[PDB]
Amino acid sequence: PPLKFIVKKNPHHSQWGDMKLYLKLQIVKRSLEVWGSQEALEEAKEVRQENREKMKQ
DNA sequence: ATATCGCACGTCTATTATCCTCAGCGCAATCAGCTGTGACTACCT
Repeated sequence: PPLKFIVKKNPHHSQWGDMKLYLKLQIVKRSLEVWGSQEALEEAKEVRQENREKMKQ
C-alpha cells in the first residue's frame, strides 16, 4: 500500500521547511519487504559505500 | 548720548525600530556499465 506522510513545517527558521515526515514503523516494514531482510539491507549499504569509495578513488 | 528690547542669524545635539551569512527537498549534472563500427594486432595448433 502507498505510504502516507505529514507535511510539517521545520522547527527551524521559515527558510525552507514544510518537510515530509513518514512513520518509522511503516518505513522499516517497507524496507524489509523490498530488501527481504535487515542483513540484506546492511550488505547493500556496505557495498554502496564501498562503491562510493571506489568511484572517488 | 548710552545702555536695553525686538528681531534676526546661525549652530550643537538629539525622548527613542537597519542590512548581513546558515538550513531539506526536488529537478538536473554526473558516472559506471554495456554495446555498436571500423581496422589492427596478434597467437595457437
